[PDB]
Amino acid sequence: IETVPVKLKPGMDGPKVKQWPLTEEKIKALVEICTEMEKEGKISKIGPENPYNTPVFAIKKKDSTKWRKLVDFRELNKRTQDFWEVQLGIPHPAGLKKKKSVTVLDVGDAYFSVPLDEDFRKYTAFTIPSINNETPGIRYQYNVLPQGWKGSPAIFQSSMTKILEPFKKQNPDIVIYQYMDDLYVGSDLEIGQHRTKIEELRQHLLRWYELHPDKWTVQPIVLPEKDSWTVNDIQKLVGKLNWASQIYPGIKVRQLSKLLRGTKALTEVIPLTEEAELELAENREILKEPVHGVYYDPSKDLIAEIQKQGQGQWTYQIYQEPFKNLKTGKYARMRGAHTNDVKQLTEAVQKITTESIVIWGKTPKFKLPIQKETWETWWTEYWQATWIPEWEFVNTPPLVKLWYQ
Amino acid sequence: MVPISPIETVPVKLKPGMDGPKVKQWPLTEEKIKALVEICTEMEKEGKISKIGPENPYNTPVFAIWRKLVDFRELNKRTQDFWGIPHPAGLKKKKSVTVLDVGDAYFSVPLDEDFRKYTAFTIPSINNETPGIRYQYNVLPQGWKGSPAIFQSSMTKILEPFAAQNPDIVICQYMDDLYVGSDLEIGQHRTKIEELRQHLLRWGLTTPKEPPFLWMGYELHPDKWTVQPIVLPEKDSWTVNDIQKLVGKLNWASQIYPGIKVRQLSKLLRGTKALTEVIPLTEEAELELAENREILKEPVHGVYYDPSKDLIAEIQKQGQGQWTYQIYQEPFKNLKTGKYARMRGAHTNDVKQLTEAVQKITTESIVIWGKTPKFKLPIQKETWETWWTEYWQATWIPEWEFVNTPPLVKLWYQLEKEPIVGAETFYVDGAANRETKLGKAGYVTNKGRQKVVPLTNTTNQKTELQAIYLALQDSGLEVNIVTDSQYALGIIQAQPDKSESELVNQIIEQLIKKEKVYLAWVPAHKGIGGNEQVDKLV
Ligand SMILES: N#C/C=C/c1cc(Cl)cc(Oc2ccccc2OCCn2ccc(=O)[nH]c2=O)c1
Repeated sequence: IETVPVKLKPGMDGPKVKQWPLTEEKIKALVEICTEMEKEGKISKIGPENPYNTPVFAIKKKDSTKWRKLVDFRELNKRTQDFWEVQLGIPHPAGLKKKKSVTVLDVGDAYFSVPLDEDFRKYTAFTIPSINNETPGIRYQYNVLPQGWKGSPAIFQSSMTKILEPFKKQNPDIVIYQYMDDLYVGSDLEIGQHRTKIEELRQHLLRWYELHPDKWTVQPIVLPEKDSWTVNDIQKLVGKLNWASQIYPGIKVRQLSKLLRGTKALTEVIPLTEEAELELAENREILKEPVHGVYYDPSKDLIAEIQKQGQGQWTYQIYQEPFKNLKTGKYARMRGAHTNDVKQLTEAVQKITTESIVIWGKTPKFKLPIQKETWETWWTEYWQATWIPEWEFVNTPPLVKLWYQ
Repeated sequence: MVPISPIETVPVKLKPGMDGPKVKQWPLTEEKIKALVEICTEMEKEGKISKIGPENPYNTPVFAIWRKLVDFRELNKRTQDFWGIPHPAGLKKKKSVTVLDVGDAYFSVPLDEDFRKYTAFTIPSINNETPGIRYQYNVLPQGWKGSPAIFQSSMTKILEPFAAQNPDIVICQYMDDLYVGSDLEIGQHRTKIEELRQHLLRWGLTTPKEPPFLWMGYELHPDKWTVQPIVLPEKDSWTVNDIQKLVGKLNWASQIYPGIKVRQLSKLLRGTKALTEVIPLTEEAELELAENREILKEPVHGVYYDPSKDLIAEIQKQGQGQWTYQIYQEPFKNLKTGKYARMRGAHTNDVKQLTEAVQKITTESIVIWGKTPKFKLPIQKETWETWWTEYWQATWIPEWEFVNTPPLVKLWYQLEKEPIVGAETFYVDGAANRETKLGKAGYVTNKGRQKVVPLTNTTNQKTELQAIYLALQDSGLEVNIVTDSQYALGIIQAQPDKSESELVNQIIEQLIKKEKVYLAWVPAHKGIGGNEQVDKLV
């Protein structure tokens, strides 16, 4: 009801970012949606005196055929002043990742009840593009708080606290977190009781995605168990072990390499000696321990690397410094994605980003095994998430691909 | 007098840290001065300008060429910041089309009043024996940074309600012009044009050729479109500027004329920058440009877009990294054409380039028609299947069909997933001395077969490839090759069918001749048997 003053970081101007081409259906959906939003005073048309622009497109969330408006606020978010509040930099609720079940909700409906600082509005300017540049694009600017901006939940923190105050005191065993347009709620309860509690909470919101963190995996490095070992088998083994030696200190491959001595056919069976079996055993014991001195630094960037394993399976690693991994994971999930690589990759990036949000309270920077142009062309078609991660592109094939499989 | 509706101005500030421009007035001649006096007098009588006093320290220089010329360059630097052409192929065919270009455009739109103080200029009097005459703009000046944006915004604002009230017509707004079109009968159409220009007259916008239209380097006929004639310069000395101009022109011509090749000409511009240089041409380039003039011999036209019919794109490989495409709806009638030149790589394959082309065409399509076309591609479904399923990168192509029009895109070799039984195992290695550039490369196998070749003028990577090449040459149709080189494996895993390294190309050819190849990697120096660092290091 009252606008809290908001500015940018010193020495930075408003974002000027090119609007990318949009399909006809998305343009129409954006036109209708923005007309409705204009009538509700959520946005207002602007003139040429406002050089600033931020990209916008349209999506479809889960189990819904109704279009949603998605603004890409990344440049504005980084150009937005680092937001510190009377919250005193709230530490991440690390009891959230330890919970049995976590439900994600979209609270973005609330942000439209709060007016935005008048001086800052010029930075929220966007453009609905027209086909073949036949007419100038329609330009609006936000009046209320826009979804996707990092300043929106920061400003709405107080309101959200006052709204969720009864629910939190009622059942303290339910954890609540807020990131962007989304609200994460953890519980140890039963899925039915969980869903009923969620209905209770959303109706508690009205008057004013089901995950499983406990079922999430931290993947250990494993070596094969065989009765007979071919030259090729032992060679791959030596490869993986030599690789892992970059991570685990005590790994030694010498007695295993001692078996390969001479020139033998790749498919020839080589029996293991006692020293060799002993070495492999010691290596196994070494691999069963966690990694030495692995910590999470909030002042450092989170990197996520994804490798395509084929047959619908993908592997990933979230880390900060190389060879020290904060998390590793595997995604085999099949829903309607069988014939499309980019759709799979997109949903995988979404999953990983979500997990990262739950664990560290922030999104990572992905390194994608895809060409820039392909990704840039197709990624918005399959994107159901309200936030967006940063990304880069690795065009050189990793040799470590089969070492995570 | 019928009162004209007020055009609400656009609030305009300057850049922070900078004040208004102050520049001396250049000495003119007497005729220029008189002409400017007359012009400014009648303009003041029209209400487009007003006289000012000493209270305005800001002065913008002026000249006369009569027509007045005001130089806003400094003001253009100190004025604030303000917010692609439509493609004919995207235009949807209409029965009638009218072009209206508003005359005295900028002067019909008022200027922000508080900003008017900055537009001041001075006419020097005769022999500077009197204070120079002083004027300022009450409207949008010709040559101002903020004029076009404000003008088009105002124009849009005015045009909006007429459109909603007349949904049965379509209006395009470009810069200073409006293009209206409809399927209505010419009488009703003409009538609605009159209603429109009247509607514009209410806000005080004065409006006035006929098909074909010469517009933005195009020609628009009622049922078809094309490009304005391309001037091809002919000389015995071809300069760099000539190559830039010719590349631009040919590119411009290639949106419609199929088969244009700019590669040979674009190669001549690498690291030049010298505006006059005489550069000879290769025979490939000469036959290329001869075939270019051959393509430009008998002109062809593009058609317009029909939303009901499907949108189809067909791609052909032109060779040498060149690709060509045609976007159409019905056979032999093209909406538009184009080309794709490969990005600058080290190694590459046809499938990748084809993918890149598909993406390009997709983006261009989404721009022009607002949708992705169905593709016809010179590649088998099985080929694409194997490729994308076994490719380490994620890749996708939208809906497409296979058209058989050689050369087809194929996979030239496929590495095995698992070691081959009964196939000889070649353990290869190579190394060089970084001082004397002397090295060795060779292999040892399980059948006792061995080779070591000494080499001059080489490097570790080169020898590491060389060894693999030797293994390929001396082995049967099925082979297992073991290597310690992450470099070679890095190249071969990228699956190039062509490279700018002759060594790599030879390797590729050898791979093509093979029935089954299994390439395996092992860590170097770790004492893996069969991997001999000693043979090559002597
Ligand atoms: N000078 C000049 C004119 C340029 C010009 C520029 C644009 Cl963006 C559109 C235009 O014509 C149209 C206006 C409104 C709707 C469709 C149109 O075109 C549809 C296709 N078409 C083209 C020419 C013709 O005579 N008939 C015809 O059907 C004309």
